[PDB]
Amino acid sequence: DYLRELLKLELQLIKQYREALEYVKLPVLAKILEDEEKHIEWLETILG
Amino acid sequence: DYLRELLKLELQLIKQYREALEYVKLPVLAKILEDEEKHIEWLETILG
Repeated sequence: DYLRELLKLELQLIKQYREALEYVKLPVLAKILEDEEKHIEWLETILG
Repeated sequence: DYLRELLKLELQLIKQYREALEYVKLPVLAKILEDEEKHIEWLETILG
């Protein structure tokens, strides 16, 4: 509920970022997706 | 399409993060999302 839209969507964005990486053929996308991944991880761990 | 994927579907998150900011009472969410906003801005501006 609170987190489907804040993390569960983020998962598909990281995933989609890997698709767009190839189409846009730029390592910057991989760096953006990576950096986001850590923030997203903060939600997908939330202390634990 | 790539941008529909990593811009439109990004934007809703920054939106939903705000929806789920005040209820969650962690400034971390706004801080995370601010960063995300910049990351997404890269796509929407795609300057270089």
